[PDB]
Amino acid sequence: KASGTLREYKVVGRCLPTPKCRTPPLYRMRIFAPNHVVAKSRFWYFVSQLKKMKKSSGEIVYCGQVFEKSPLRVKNFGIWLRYDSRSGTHNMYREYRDLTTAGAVTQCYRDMGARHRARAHSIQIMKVEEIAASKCRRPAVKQFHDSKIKFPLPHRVLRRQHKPRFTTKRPNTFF
Amino acid sequence: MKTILSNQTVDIPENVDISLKGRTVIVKGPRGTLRRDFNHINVELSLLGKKKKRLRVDKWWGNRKELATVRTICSHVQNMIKGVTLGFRYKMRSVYAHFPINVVIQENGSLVEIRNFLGEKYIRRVRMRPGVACSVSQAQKDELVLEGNDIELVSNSAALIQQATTVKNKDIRKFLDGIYVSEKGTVQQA
Amino acid sequence: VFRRFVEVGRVAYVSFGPHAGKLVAIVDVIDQNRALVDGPCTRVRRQAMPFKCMQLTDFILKFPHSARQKYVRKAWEKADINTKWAATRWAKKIEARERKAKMTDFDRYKVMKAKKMRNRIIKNEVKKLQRAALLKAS
Amino acid sequence: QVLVLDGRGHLLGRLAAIVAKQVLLGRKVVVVRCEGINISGNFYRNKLKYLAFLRKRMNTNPSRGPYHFRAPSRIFWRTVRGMLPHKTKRGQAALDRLKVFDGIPPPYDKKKRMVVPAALKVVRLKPTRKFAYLGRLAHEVGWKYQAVTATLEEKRKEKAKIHYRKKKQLMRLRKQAEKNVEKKIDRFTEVLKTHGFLV
RNA sequence: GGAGCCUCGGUUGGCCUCGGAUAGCCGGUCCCCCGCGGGGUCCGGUGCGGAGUGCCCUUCGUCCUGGGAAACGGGGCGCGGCCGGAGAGGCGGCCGCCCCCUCGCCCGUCACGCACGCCGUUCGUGGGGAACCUGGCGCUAAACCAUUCGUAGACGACCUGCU
RNA sequence: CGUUCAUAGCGACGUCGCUUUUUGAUCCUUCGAUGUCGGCUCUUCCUAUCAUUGUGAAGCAGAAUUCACCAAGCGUUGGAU
RNA sequence: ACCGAACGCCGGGUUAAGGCGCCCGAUGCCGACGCUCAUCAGACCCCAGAAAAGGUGUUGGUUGAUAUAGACAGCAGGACGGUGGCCAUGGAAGUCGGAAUCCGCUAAGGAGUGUGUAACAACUCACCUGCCGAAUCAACUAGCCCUGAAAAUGGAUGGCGCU
RNA sequence: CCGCGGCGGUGCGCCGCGACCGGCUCCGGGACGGCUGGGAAGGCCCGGCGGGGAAGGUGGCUCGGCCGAGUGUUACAGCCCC
Ligand SMILES: [Mg+2]
Ligand SMILES: [Mg+2]
Ligand SMILES: [Mg+2]
Ligand SMILES: [Mg+2]
Ligand SMILES: [Mg+2]
Ligand SMILES: [Mg+2]
Repeated sequence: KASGTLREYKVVGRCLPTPKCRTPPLYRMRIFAPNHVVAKSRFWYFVSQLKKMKKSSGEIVYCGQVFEKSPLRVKNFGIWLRYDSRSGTHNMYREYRDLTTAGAVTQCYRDMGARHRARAHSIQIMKVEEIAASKCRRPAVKQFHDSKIKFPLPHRVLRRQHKPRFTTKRPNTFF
Repeated sequence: MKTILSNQTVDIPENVDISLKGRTVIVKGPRGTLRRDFNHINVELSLLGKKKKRLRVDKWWGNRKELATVRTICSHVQNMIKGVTLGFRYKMRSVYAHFPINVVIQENGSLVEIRNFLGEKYIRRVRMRPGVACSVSQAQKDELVLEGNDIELVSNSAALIQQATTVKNKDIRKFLDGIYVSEKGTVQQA
Repeated sequence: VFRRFVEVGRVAYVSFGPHAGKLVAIVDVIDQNRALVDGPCTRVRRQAMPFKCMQLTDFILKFPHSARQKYVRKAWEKADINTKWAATRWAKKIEARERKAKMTDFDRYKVMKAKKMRNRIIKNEVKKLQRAALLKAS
Repeated sequence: QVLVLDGRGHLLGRLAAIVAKQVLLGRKVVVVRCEGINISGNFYRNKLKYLAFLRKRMNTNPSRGPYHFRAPSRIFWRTVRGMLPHKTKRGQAALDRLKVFDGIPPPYDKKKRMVVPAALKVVRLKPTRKFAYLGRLAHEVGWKYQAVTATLEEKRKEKAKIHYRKKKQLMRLRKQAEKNVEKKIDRFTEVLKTHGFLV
C-alpha cells in the first residue's frame, strides 16, 4: 500500500449467492485510499480479516467515493489507529484539524511516517470521528481553540533564492 | 510541539529606569548602569506602561528548548534590577583546621593575596572581575565580603577564590580547608 | 516589535500560486502553516491556503471567525479595501512594475529620451548646487 | 564581466558549489572577505573536523603529501578545488579563473560586491542553531594574520564611512535638485510614471 | 605617424558603508555630548525594500538651416599648480590661462553607393609578443670560464684575492 | 564476599559483544619459487595506560596502594641460563 | 553472480533501474508534513560494519490515579503506647534474619525506610495544617540522537561538503 | 547564335526560403456524459424550534485618553455557528 492525496470510498460487498444461502448480508466500509482499485483491494483485505470472504468467493456490490458534506468548515478529527512497529502491533488515538476527512487521514499517514515510521501497509485505520470544540485531549489541537487567535509570522525566512541569484541587497526577513 | 505563545511580564519599580535597543537592554538607577545583550537569544522584548512600567517577553512558535528561555530572561532581569537597586553582597568564611589563612586586598579589592593555606609557601594572587569590590569585614575573624552590581561577576569572583583554595592529593573529606561561600544577600535591604 | 499579526480579519497579499497578486481576508486559523481564506470582492473562492504564499498587510476588518461569506463581503465593502488598496503606495509600485513589464518598444524609446533630457537637466542643477555650496563654504 | 562576491555571512560549501558552477560556466569570480565565512555546526565540531584533516598526512614524506593550507582564502580555494574537476584542463582553467582573497584588497575595496542569498546563513540556517567563523577557526589552527587584517579592515571601514557620507551628501543634493526642477520637468517626470517609474 | 606576421578572449559600464535577521533605511537636528563632522534622545516618511541589482548610469545613424524649452557647458591623450591614494596605489578631484563650437529634447528642410531578401554587423583595441622604420633627452656594464683561497668540498657547488 | 552494606573493590547461577597480538577451521592467490625461525640494528604506528601531566572514587586520617576518565607527548634498563 | 535490460550501423522521441547542490546530465519546485544536535551525527538490496542494557535528550502513544470536599514539588510539628510482643541467648525496647503482622490516642506513626549498636539512647520517612493557587503524577511502549563502542601507513555517505 | 520554350541528370562551393507528408514533443481554445441524476458554495430572505464558542451589554481587575484595548465571570441574539 502506497499513498498520494487520499480519498474516502464507501465500499459495500457480499458473498456470491449459493444454494445454501440465496441472500447473503451486505457489509459496508469506508476505505481511505488514493483510487478505487486500491480501495477495493483494501476492502477485500479488511473483509478477509473480519469475515469469511475472499475476492473470488464474493463480490463488491458498489464502490463509490463519498465527498465532504461541508468542505468549507474547519473541523477536528479523532482517528483511531492500529499500526505495526519493529516490535508488536500498537494502538493509538490521534487528533488533527483539517477541512476534510480524507485530508485528515492523509495528514495522519504523513504524521505516522514522520514520527514512528509507520508505513501505509502497516497502518490500519479503525475509524475517524468529527469532534466539536470540546472532547479533545491533545494540546497541539487545543491550542488552536481561541475566539480571537493572534500570532505573527516571526521568522518569515524568504524563498525564491535563485531568481536573480547574485544580488547587492542582503535579504530581509521582518515582514 | 510548537507552542503558539509564551509570555511573561516584569513589573519594574519606580526607582529603576530600563530601556532597550532591540534585544540589548540597559538598566540604570541608584548604584549604576548594567547592560545585557540578549541577541542570539531570539525572543520579543516589548516595554509597556507609562514611564515603562513593565518589560514583557514573548516567545512565538517555540518548542520546549526555547520555551525554557523566557523564565531565564525574566530571572536575569530580576537579578539586574536587584543589582541596580540593592546590589549583591556575598559573604564567604575562611574555614581552616590549623593554619590561619591570611587574606589581604592590594589596590582596593582588585588583587587578593591568599597566604598560609595548608602551610604552603606559594602565595595565591587572584584578580577580581571588573566591578567587584573585595573587603575584609568587621566584627568577624576571617571572612571576605564581595560587593557589586552584576551577580555574574560577583559570583564568578567568589568561585575563583573558592577554587584557588583547594586541597590537592589528599582526602578533602578530612581536610576541610578553604574560603567557602556562606551567605548571599544584598548591600542594602530596603 | 511586531505590528502585523495573523488575526481574524487580516488582509493579505498572495505572493504566488493560482490566485497570485490578489487580496485575502483571513477567516480562521487551521494549523501553524495553513489558514482559512476568503476573497469576497477579489475573485478568490473560500479555501485553505498556507502562510508561505501570502504576505499580510496592515488592514484589519471586523467579522467573526466562521462567517458564511456574506458578513465578510459586507465588512469588505464597508471598510472599502479596494479604494484604500488603490491608494496604498505598495500597490502603486506593484502596478508601476506592471507598467514596466507592459512597456512597449516605442514607449521605451520615449522613456529613454525623457531619461536623457531629465538627467541632463538634473545633473546641471546638481553642478549648480555643488558650485553654490563651494561658494557658501568659501 | 567579473563577479565580486563577499564572503561575509556566507556558508562554506553552499557558497563553494555556486562559485564552482559559475566558474565552470566561463565567468570570472572574485570571492573576497573569506574569514567572514561561517560554517554550520559549532566550533568544536568544525575544529575537530579540520584537526582530523591535519592528522591525515603522508607518512613517508609529508612535504610530498597533503598540503594543509591555514589561511581562510586558501581553505575556500581548497573547498572549491574539491568540487572542480581539477585533474583536467578545464578544471585547471577554472582554478586559474577563480581569485580568492583574505580581507579585501585595494583592487577590490572600491568595487560594489555581491551577496548570494542562496548560500547565506540567515536564509539557510535556523536562528536557533550554532555556527563557527572561519577566521577564528583559521586563527586557532595557526593562521597568523587575523589582527593585521582586522586593523586594515578598520582603516577601510573608516574610509568607506567617509565615502558613504559623501554619497549621502550627493544624494541630498540630488533630492533637493529634483525638488527645484520638478516644476520644469513636469512633463518629463509624468512620462516616466505613466510607464512605470518613480512610483 | 605605416603596412605587414602569430596568439586569442570579447560585444556599455556601476567609482566602495558597516550592520541586524524577534528588525532595518532616511532627515533636521528645536535638546545634549565629543573631535565642519561623529554619537545619543524626541519627532516625521516608506519597509516583501521606488534613496528598489525586480536597480542605476550612456544612446547606438550622420550632417545641412531656423524656431521653441534648458544651459555658459564641452574640447585641443590642453599647458603649470594644490593634493589624496601602500594590503596587491598606479588612478582621481580641484584652480589660472590661449582658441574654437551650438553638442542635449521637440519640430519644418532635403541629402548621404536606395549595392535590387539572404551568414561570420558593431566594439573593448592606437588589443599582447617578434622583425623594419620619424625625431628629442639620457647612457655606459654585468655574469660565467681560466688563476688563487680554504671558513668549503666526491664532481659540481660555497667563502675569497687579483692596476 | 566485604564487622552492618549487592555494586569502594569484587561477584556465582545466566547472558550480550570486540580483536586478529595465540591456536583452530576452509583452500580463495602463489609450486616456469614471494628465501623458511630466532637474535642484532633501525624507523613508524595502535591503546586494551606500567610510569610521568591534569582529574574524579575508595573499606583515601598521613604514607603507601586499588577503581575510573581525558591522554601515546616522552620513557619502558643491565645481565646468568 | 545485485536491479533494469540483452547487442547489426545511425537520426528523432520515450523510459526501466537509478537519480536532479558541485564533480556529474537533470528539482535554479518561492515542493507538502513532521523528526533530528550528535565532544563517534546520518546518508539507499547484495555491501563492506554492530549487540544486550540504559537516558525526564527530545517527539508521540497505552494504562491507572487526584484537583476547590481547596493537587505537585518548595519553608515545616512527628514516628508514642499492649510491646524488652514473638523464635533468635551471641544480640533485636523497628533494627544480622525469618513465620508473624492489629487495636488505643485517633490527626498520627507501618510490630517499620535509613543513619547504627556487646544492647541502647539519639537523628530521621504514610496523613494534615499556615503560606503560591491549576493542570499534575507514576509505570510501560514506540521514533531520531547519545553511552555501551578499543588497532595498529593518513582515510573516506565516492570526494567536496552538508544542519 | 537568340530562346532558362518542354523533358532528363543537374549545379564549383557556402546557404536561405516556401508548401506537403511520416514520426514526435508542447500550447491556445471550443463544447459533452456520469455522480449522492454530484457535495458545499453565490442572491432575496420568510413563519417557527433546540443547542453551543462567548457581544452596541452586565461586571471583578489592569493599561491609557464620557471613550478605546486586554483578561475572567451567568449567558439569551441585537457578534456569530450547527
Ligand atoms: Mg594520600
Ligand atoms: Mg625471486
Ligand atoms: Mg623478495
Ligand atoms: Mg582510553
Ligand atoms: Mg646478552
Ligand atoms: Mg527481481
